[PDB]
Amino acid sequence: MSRLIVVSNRVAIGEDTRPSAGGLAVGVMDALQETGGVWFGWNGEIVGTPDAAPAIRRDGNVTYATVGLTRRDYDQYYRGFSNATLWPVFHYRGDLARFDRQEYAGYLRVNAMLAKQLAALLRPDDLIWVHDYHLLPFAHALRELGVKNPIGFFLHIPFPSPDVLRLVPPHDELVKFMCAYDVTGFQTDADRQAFTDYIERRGIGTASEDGMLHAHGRVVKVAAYPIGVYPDAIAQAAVQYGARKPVKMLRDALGGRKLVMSVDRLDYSKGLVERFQAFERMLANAPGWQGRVSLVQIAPPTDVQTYQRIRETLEGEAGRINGRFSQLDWTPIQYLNRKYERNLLMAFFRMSQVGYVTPLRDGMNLVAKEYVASQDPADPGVLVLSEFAGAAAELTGALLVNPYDLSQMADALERALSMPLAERQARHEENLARLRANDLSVWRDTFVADLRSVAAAAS
Amino acid sequence: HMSRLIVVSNRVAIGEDTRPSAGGLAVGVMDALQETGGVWFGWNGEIVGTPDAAPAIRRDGNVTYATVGLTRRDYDQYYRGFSNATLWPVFHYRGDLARFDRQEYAGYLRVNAMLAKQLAALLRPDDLIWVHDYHLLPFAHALRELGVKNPIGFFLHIPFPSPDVLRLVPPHDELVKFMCAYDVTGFQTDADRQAFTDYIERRGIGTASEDGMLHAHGRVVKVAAYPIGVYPDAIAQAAVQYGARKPVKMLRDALGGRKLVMSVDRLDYSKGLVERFQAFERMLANAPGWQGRVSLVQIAPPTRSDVQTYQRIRETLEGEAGRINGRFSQLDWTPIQYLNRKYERNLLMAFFRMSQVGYVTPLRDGMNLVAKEYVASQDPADPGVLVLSEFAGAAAELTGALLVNPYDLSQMADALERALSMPLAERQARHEENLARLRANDLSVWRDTFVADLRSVAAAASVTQRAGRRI
Ligand code: NA
Ligand code: NA
Repeated sequence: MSRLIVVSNRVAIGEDTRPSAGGLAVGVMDALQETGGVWFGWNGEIVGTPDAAPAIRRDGNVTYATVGLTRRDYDQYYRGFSNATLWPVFHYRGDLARFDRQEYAGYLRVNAMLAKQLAALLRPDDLIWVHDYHLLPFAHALRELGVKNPIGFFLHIPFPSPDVLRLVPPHDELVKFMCAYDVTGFQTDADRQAFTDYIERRGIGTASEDGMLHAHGRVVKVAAYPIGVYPDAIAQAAVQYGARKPVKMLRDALGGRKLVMSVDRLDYSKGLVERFQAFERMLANAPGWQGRVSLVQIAPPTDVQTYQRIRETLEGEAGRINGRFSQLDWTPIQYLNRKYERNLLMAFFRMSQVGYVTPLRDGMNLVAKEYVASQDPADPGVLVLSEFAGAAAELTGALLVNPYDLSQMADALERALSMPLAERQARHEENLARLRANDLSVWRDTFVADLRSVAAAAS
Repeated sequence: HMSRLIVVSNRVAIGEDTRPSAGGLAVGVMDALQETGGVWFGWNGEIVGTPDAAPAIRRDGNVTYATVGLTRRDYDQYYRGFSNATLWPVFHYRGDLARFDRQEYAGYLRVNAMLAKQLAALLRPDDLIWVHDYHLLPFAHALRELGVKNPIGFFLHIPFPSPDVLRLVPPHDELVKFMCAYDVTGFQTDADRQAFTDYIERRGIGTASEDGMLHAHGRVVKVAAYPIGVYPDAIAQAAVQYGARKPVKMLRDALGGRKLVMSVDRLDYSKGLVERFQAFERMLANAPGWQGRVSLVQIAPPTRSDVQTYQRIRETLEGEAGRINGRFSQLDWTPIQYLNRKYERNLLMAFFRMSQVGYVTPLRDGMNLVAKEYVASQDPADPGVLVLSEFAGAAAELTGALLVNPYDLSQMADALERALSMPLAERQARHEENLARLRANDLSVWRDTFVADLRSVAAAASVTQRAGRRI
């Protein structure tokens, strides 16, 4: 069969290929194995001059084709247009966007540079699957090199409505790049419709009866493929890690007090000051909960200036809140800037009574799904979920909140902590059924099936 | 005889100018109030200790002015609460500036309900009611709760955001229910109209019928765009009439033959005034031959109301002007004249006519009448060039402007340079293109079409109210 060629930010190396490490590898590895495929991308290293060609490593049936990045290439890929302009606008934080023509040129340049590195490895029937917004121009660069392969794109972050997308000055050129793919996939129907609205309402193209989009002289399959999880594997890990030292230490320190879990990387889409302040407001509104519940916020370390500014802000907010309420043997907010292995987080989730997942905007949010899947069905926790996370379209048993009303989040936390078992179980089973009906293999299998349909129609 | 038009808005000003060259809501509605012997209801601009028992009644010719004072508490809940802290920033696509507060939202509903009860006692059954802008969005719903069955129309003067952005307002569903209490809901542009329609249709609230009406919340709503225009011939005449005034002569002498870029904005976060200044700076850096040969005049009529925002923006702009003037100024050249001053309207038109470029690039604007006033002021024998933000409502009409994305400073700088050097023939082609649009949608079109749609509501209700023989 035709090889699957995965193109992404970072090729998983070594221990990062274990399913317990999560990440893109667990999503694509079965398909790479089935097809004898190739995973192409960065090796995580900075090199003094550009690599002549990708380094080649084979593990069983899968080939890993990796390059280093020079300082300039790294800066143009990670510290330029994609994170200064695309990321904030697509997360509805365009007040933070800063467009720069030279950075945009560098974004195009590094994409063309990587496409040139990949093209020499391709067989004409390889199925190419490109992941996320740093690589949006990748198919277009391949088309300019004469690549006629099936190419698919999956966008892991939101796609904004046309009014918001236009905050990115080259929006029309970006949409042209997205039409260089044969398949363009999004997390949710709302993302898919935003892209379709841009094409249709600006007179760029039309939807045919089959649902395909005809735009920029090409025919594009446009669909939503919401990324799920493996709920049975998560539940098993949640159980298996319940006696590990970090879990026991938290269990012991809580002394039977209730636990709210929250896990986020530090960026301005997460609303973490709001997260802390709504927990503060809950304790002020219902002081009977003081001394009886703690919030644990975990942030894996990761823009050095943005990360450090948020971390200092949150350290100050946690310190202020704790100074207002803390008692003997009670810390209201435990803010941990640490990387725990995924399976430990699942054990933390299972122990907790509330999962507090309220980003201001999120393309999906896998923590919300992992939280549900970790719960003991005989005593399950309650998910409090932002309506602006993609997962909200699926997790209909969550307590949904608009994080722009701090009192809504405070009210939801109080309701979650007080919820009778029978309702917690009804909501849990409702969410778990949805997780089981759209597990991670659905994303992989349906997207690959659509790439194969391109090839079938091609022949 | 015809039914009274009842205008409901923020402020009833005594004896405001309503000549065609004038500005303000009065010039937009006065002809309709005079023609129908109507009533203008709203605030008298005064603070009172306790709520007014009933509105004061003043007649001027054929028009009645029905006004109340506001207590400090009512003033704060109307002007310094939910409308300006939450609605205004979200509708201008600045969710990051919004600060929702439940008690402020309750206060917004409360003052609308209070004002509606004051109006209701003055109504006759056939009155046509026309409510203006976002501070009064819940007004029809409050009237309906009082049993008012009159035709009621709403016109939103600011943008209406797409549903993904509207949902940043936590009570968005209730606000849209309020908007469906109107028989007519009018917007500045087709995009605003479509954003509202998108909310209704895609969220399963209601449906569009064949005639384009919206069926939602048990009501039938006419949803349409009525872009607000100006009287361009009146503006041009006023500009010429003021061409000899001392300040015009003063400015011309101060320029010393230099080209003039004009910009006039109130200070708020939708205007992008930092970007405005920085793109002018970038143009002077990119095309240094323009140094000493062009000046930017930025006029910002003071609006000390919302003191924190006004002072913060003013401080930021003073720093930017200080930096840019420090970079480029010479012995006899101030690159950016930044004037926190109020000028007579007709003087501004004369300044527009003198200038070569109108620089109107807000980050977001429901319409922007300065852009239309700029074009209307030009001498067609040597007309200036309008540089216009694509996020201003007027961009849908002023197709002869150099349209720019104000988030792209280099594009704005390039447009300024192109505008300043544009050959006469192209300047005239663009000017006449824009002027023809202004003349085909002058301010009377807004007034006449909206009032006609209110009258159509009344006529339809009359048709279904009877089935028996007539004549
Ligand atoms: Na639990
Ligand atoms: Na002029």
